[PDB]
Amino acid sequence: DVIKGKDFEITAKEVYDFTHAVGNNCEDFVSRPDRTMLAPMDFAIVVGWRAIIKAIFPNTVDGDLLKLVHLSNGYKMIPGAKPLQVGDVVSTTAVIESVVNQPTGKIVDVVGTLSRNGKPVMEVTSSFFYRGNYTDFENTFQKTVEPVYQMHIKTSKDIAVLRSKEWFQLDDEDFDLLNKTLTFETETEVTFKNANIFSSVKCFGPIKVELPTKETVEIGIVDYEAGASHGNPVVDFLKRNGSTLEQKVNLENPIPIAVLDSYTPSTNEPYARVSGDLNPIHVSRHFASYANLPGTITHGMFSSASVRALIENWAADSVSSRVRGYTCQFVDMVLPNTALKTSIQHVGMINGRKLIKFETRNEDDVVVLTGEAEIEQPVTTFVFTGQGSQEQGMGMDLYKTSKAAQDVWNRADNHFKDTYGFSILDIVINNPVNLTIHFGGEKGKRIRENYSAMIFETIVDGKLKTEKIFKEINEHSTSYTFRSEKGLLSATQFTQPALTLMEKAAFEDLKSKGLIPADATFAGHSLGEYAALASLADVMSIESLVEVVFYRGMTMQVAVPRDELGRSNYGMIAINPGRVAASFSQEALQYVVERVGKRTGWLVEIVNYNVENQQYVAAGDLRALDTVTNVLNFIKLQKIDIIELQKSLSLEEVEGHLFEIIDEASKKSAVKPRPLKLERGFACIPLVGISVPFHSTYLMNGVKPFKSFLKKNIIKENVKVARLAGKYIPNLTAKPFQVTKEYFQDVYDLTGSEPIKEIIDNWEKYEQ
Amino acid sequence: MKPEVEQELAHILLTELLAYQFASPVRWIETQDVFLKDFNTERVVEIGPSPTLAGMAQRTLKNKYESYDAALSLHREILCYSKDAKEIYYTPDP
Repeated sequence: DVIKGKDFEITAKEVYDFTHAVGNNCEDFVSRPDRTMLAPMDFAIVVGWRAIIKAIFPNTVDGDLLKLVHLSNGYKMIPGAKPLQVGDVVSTTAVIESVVNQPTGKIVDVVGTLSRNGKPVMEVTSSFFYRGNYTDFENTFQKTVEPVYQMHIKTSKDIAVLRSKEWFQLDDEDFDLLNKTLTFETETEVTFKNANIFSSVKCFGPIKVELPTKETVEIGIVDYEAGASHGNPVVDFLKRNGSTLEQKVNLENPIPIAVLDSYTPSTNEPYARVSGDLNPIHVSRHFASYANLPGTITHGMFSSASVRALIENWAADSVSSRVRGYTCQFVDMVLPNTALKTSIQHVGMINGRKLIKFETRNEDDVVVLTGEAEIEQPVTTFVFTGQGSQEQGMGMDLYKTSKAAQDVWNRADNHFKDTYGFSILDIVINNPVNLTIHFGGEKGKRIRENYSAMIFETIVDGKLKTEKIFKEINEHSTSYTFRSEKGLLSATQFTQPALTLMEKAAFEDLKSKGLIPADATFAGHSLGEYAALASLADVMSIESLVEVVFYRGMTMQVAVPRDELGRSNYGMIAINPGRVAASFSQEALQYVVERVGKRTGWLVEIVNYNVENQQYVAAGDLRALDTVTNVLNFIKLQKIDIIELQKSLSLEEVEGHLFEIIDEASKKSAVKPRPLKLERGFACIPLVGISVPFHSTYLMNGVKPFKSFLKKNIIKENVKVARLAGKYIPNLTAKPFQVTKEYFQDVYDLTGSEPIKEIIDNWEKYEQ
Repeated sequence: MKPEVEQELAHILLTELLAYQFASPVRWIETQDVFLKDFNTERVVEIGPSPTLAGMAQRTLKNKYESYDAALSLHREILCYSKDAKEIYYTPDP
């Protein structure tokens, strides 16, 4: 029967007393202004103590309670649950998980559950050992809750193996089990007969399926019922064929965090008083001798709390929320005023949570306390680089060593070969100057159909023309050659896939090492944006990703008209508004480029908002970029402000005074030939290697065919809203991704798209 | 909202967010002022072949977060994967 403990409220005074008592001086446990003061993790056992311990009392759990060893004590912060605060009413439940007649003694496993505001908050496991010769097997039992085992049914042999099992019983017997993800949430009770065999084994629990909407739906039950058994075949089978939802992955080597010398107090009466544990043996010497102990032993729970206060210091960086689990197996009894020496070691990872394996010895170098604790990393965001330096053989150092990296690159390089008849790996590795793609054979034709499926839209004299990328590649084409000056990794359409793969491979390695939290917020700069979504959301496969970013690269390459030499009359400039003047604001830059763009009539726009009044990138007609660099070289030398003078002196005149400086800029800029060389001004660095003014309004036209390409590749059945919602930060809005009418409206304002305008109008149709 | 519908609407939104990604300036300053203070992120991991967005986060923090970070007393670790791989992997030398 579930034991219910009385409603314990956490008060500020109780916490101060407890924190002082254990030696936990965590800033989180000090009452500051405009800062709720958190309750310690350890404090948990206090609340539970009345309920938990009451579990070992009942008549059929007969034993000598002077000779009662506390074997181990663990806490497990339930996922999503905030750590305890002051003024929180914490209801406690408890259950006997296991009671087992081990040869030497009886082991009683108690599972406490803490509930704050109706929901469960944390689980407190406590193992107690009655030293004695028990044989009450009929009274022993073990109502374990098994870890949820997840099995991916990839083949049709798995199906025949599953269906052979009598315990496996679907509600619908003809349910299609191919390419599914079944989670077995079993609850295994065992009543014993002897010390080494069972009497009644009863595993059972629902078997869900993951839908395309990432919501699990029950499709059957485990219905295992056995008599005289030597094990559970259901958990045996699941272990051999399934995963645990999260994997413990060790590091290459353990990391010695620190060596810290704890001190047991002379008396246990302060800790006993605050913890409501008044076990005579801990305080009175006469009990200690009659219990055959070597003295009033320091509290075991104190020994834990006086260590968990150091892991929270050193591993968790004096942050409380970061600690989720904490176990401790009290090996040897410890005396008052012992020089306990803790040896802290980071060991590995599980789902982006650190694992810290520590052991504590006394002055004798005898193992006294051992345990482990899983500490969340600092709240981490990911930022993915856009196009940049594409040095030859980027990610190859990782690609040779890492397996994950091998698996990413390979999968991409296979798809590229099969689809577009080249090897990205080769292109990254040796950077070929020219690469020929031969369309010979049935494979060769399919590759030529893949290359003749590419089209872009451009403005032609105020008319939208859906021209053909690779116009020369027709039915009568046998070969087509990409031609670079120095190397094809320099060409955008291999640059963008190459970099995106390197990122994806790096991130995938991090996942293999288990260093990626499940809540990390991800934002990508320009191209990188796609790598993020592939890496954090799995929205695209590797095959879909590379195919997209290739099409992106080629769409950007032919977006603008080029001459026979392959040079456009567009470029990019990297403006530093701090180099021109300290007085020069971001809004002054926005004013200057607006006025040049409007009067001159030439396209010019700020396309990257990089650093506040230190780095901006402006794209457009390289003549207009010559006007603004010559304006910001003029403005610095004349030391003239537009934002001071627009208010302090005259209204509208500063527009008309800039206008006449644009005349001297645009008259010299228009002179130079159409393949001009832009000169490095004061506050303007010409972006070499780039000719296309992307992120501008020039590419409005190119969206339509590109927006169709993503719909073919990006399938809605792979869009997991939970994984995106509140984490993804698009460069379009610069707002945490949320599926609201506000967001849609804001996207429709920035991008005049009819397929969101209809959704905004029909918002209430989608609500119900 | 129903998952089967939310899924569709998120899909359609994302599609447009990526299609028009190069159709609008990169609002990175505003992104930096969303993940630094609106998330209070203590660890920025840059994935790439050179530290560029790690230099930019460090310039943003120096420029307008040397008074906010002291007011909350939070430490920020701007770590690029190319350069600062060791502590991200937790792989130091003796």
